[PDB]
Amino acid sequence: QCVNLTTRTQLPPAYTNSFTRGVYYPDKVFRSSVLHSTQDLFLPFFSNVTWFHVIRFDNPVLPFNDGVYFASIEKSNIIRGWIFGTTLDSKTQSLLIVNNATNVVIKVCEFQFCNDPFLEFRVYSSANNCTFEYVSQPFLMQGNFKNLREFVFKNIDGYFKIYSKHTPIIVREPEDLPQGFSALEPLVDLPIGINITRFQTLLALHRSAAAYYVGYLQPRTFLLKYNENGTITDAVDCALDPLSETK
Amino acid sequence: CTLKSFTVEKGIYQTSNFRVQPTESIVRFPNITNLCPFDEVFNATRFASVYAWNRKRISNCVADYSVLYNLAPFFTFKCYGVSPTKLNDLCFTNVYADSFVIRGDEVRQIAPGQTGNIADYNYKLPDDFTGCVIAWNSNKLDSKVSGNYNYLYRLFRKSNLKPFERDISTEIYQAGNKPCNGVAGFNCYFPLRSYSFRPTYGVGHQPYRVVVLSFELLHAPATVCGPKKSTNLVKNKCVNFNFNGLKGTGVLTESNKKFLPFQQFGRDIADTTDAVRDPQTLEILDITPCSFGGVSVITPGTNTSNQVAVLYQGVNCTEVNVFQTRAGCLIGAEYVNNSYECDIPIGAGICASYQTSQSIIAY
Amino acid sequence: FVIRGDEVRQIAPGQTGNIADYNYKLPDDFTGCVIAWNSNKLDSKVSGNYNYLYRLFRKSNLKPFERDISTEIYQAGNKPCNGVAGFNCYFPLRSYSFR
Amino acid sequence: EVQLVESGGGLVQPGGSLRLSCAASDFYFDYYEMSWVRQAPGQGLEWVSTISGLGGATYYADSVKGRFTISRDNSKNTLYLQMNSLRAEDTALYYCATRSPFGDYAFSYWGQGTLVTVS
Ligand SMILES: *[C@@H]1O[C@H](CO)[C@@H](O)[C@H](O)[C@H]1NC(C)=O
Ligand SMILES: *[C@@H]1O[C@H](CO)[C@@H](O)[C@H](O)[C@H]1NC(C)=O
Ligand SMILES: *[C@@H]1O[C@H](CO)[C@@H](O)[C@H](O)[C@H]1NC(C)=O
Ligand SMILES: *[C@@H]1O[C@H](CO)[C@@H](O)[C@H](O)[C@H]1NC(C)=O
Ligand SMILES: *[C@@H]1O[C@H](CO)[C@@H](O)[C@H](O)[C@H]1NC(C)=O
Ligand SMILES: *[C@@H]1O[C@H](CO)[C@@H](O)[C@H](O)[C@H]1NC(C)=O
Ligand SMILES: *[C@@H]1O[C@H](CO)[C@@H](O)[C@H](O)[C@H]1NC(C)=O
Repeated sequence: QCVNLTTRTQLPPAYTNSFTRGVYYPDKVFRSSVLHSTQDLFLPFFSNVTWFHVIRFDNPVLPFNDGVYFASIEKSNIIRGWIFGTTLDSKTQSLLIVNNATNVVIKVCEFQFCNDPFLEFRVYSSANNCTFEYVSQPFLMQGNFKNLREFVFKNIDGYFKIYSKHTPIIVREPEDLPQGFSALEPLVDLPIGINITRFQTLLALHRSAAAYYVGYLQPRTFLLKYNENGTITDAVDCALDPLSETK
Repeated sequence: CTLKSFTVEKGIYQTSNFRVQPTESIVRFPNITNLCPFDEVFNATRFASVYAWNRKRISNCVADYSVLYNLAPFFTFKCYGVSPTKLNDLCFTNVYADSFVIRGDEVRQIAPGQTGNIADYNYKLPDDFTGCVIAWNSNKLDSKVSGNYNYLYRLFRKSNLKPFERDISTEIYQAGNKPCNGVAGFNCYFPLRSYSFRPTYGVGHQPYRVVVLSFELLHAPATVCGPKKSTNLVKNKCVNFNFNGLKGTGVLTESNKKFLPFQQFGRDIADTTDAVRDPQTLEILDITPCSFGGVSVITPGTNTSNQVAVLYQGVNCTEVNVFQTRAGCLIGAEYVNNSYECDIPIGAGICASYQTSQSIIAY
Repeated sequence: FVIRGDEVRQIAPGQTGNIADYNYKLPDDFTGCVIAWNSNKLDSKVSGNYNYLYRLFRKSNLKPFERDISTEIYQAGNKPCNGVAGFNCYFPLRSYSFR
Repeated sequence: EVQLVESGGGLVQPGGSLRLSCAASDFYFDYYEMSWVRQAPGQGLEWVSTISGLGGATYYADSVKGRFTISRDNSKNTLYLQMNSLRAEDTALYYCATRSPFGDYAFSYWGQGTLVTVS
């Protein structure tokens, strides 16, 4: 059974630009030394992404228009899943991804999710009739190191595509999206298509330092260069500057 | 024919295009994983009784009838409606498997049309039955020398009822019009017959696990299909490849293109399929069409002779005297080491002529 | 010939059904004209009209421009009826009902 | 041969309900299978739903997945049809046909059928 925590107010969020991050693989085709022009939903370069920081319980409901770019600079795995739904009224189907101790469990159901879900899963109490369940054992995860987890959630023509990327990052000056290329790989292609309009995250409080950068996608044409080993090394936005559109 | 004239002048003329035709029809479909649970009907617990014979809705799966083999020496493969083989090329919308154990002395009773005492009071099979009936002895794992009463059946019945329904009602029986009405004595016994399976008994009335597979087909789409082709992989030749969704013609070879775990296919500058991945056995190939080119006929003129030379543009004299040049493979001319004036231009510094018997030369 | 009212659509190139597959099939390159007209006053009486026959069961689909006047019994199952017209041996030609 | 009748309504408003009943008797129904097959005015035939006699599993059409449900009463040897959320383009004369699963794809017997129009 859920319980509304006490002493929790609201906090005005901030905004920060994305340093050429949020570029995934459009299709499952292998190419080398090819400059391909795609017209898929990508993240525009230098976009004002939020800067939800937790050190203290930032978990607001955010709109899901066409795509979500979810970054996480963590070291102790603070966040452990997400929740997607259009009304959150225990009436229609809603997607839930929760990280276990050794696996990831994804459900399509209408559990009794309350206003303030937080983490053994005390976020819901009952389980209605579900249409899809998936348990994936390989889940999704030295002192002077940190973990950067990139995720791209898209919902087009029914299939909810989930791209992921894991990388080690050095603890720099106050955290922000670092510079470089990531090339998120396709991870999940669930047989789904229920309507999704809003979403939220899932924290983990172990009662005896993290930040996410939720962004929004939009239709854009990108120019991707494939290397000889089959990975993308750079990307042109084609709608950023006169130089970017003349290249 | 290509010049629309009966008098061809001296010169080289390209007539048509040469292209090698494929030989095989390799498919290479993936390893099915959604197999049907046929082990919970055969390799399940001992068995179900014949008065409450159960069957599950075996639908929406891929039932491979080859996993049923490699077991106890099951004989009497008597199936009706369809041949014992060729089941892997048909799909029924539903399959129902029955599990019940009766005496093996008159197992011929379990068949369309045949009636009697076992196949009448316990479980009758209609004359129209396209399923598959099989049987096998299981006395080595379903017997014990004390008296085996773990399987019961029926003896008292008035008439023959409808087919294909379970008979669990065991109300009191009447052999005539005697108003017994709950006495439980002579001529009014309890309607329930029992068994006795002992290894000392002969092969006649020993327990026999029998299973019938009724293949029910409706207007619903076919769900229970069988295995697919999954042909062998033969490379180093032009084959008709028939992969999951990438069909076509071309040669297959070993490729060094290191694919990614999620990538399955590969394109090129011309947006054409270049490399593929064999689903069942992870191995990257390279789709390349076989040798093709244009045929050009060098003719010294129909007025003077009728001999011709054939030049295939873009070959290597290894797929069609012959002469390998930088333009193809000339067949019909003799490469003379001398050098004359270029009469019929062929290419790459090589030309042809009709010089002295009379034969076409290349120089 | 004479058909039903709802079965007039099946008399067309490409259309399938019961009359266009077992009685009269038109080819895809049919260069002709179909002309139909109701005959409820000349082919119908209030007594029970059963003087018009049609085929319901056949082994395969009838090819274009083929007349099947045979009377071989059908077999809806696997029982060798060998000409008895009984259970699973339905008669291939049944009569209409025009009221 | 043996053939029986089917009754019910003949007209229903676009949003009401109707209970069609195909009444059979003197037939081997429990091992046979039944189905409804509609016919749009001016069009061909279309399979609506089907029920079996062996296990009783029902199978509906993709257009009537969440609007049509049927149930066979073995005690009365009749087939019911309870239609929900009747739209304006579902008007068709429903035929009550039964066939044997261990045969071919041809319907054995055809019912009388009745046209039900919606406003
Ligand atoms: C992001 O929004 C903030 C507040 O509106 C603004 O100060 C900042 O300049 C914006 N940055 C970009 C990249 O537009
Ligand atoms: C965690 O893993 C166990 C074993 O698979 C599973 O039974 C349980 O449902 C999982 N818990 C969650 C978070 O659903
Ligand atoms: C699941 O339950 C909800 C609420 O009762 C219902 O609206 C939905 O149609 C159900 N889905 C299934 C799988 O029956
Ligand atoms: C690709 O792999 C080759 C061989 O390991 C290597 O030499 C080359 O530098 C790699 N290129 C990159 C950086 O993807
Ligand atoms: C039952 O077990 C045997 C032996 O392991 C096996 O060969 C067979 O495939 C299994 N499946 C069936 C038919 O139940
Ligand atoms: C496909 O099945 C074959 C036979 O068991 C097996 O050897 C092969 O590795 C399988 N491939 C995969 C990985 O699915
Ligand atoms: C033709 O084949 C020979 C022998 O394999 C090879 O040495 C030569 O390079 C080939 N030439 C062409 C045009 O491929």
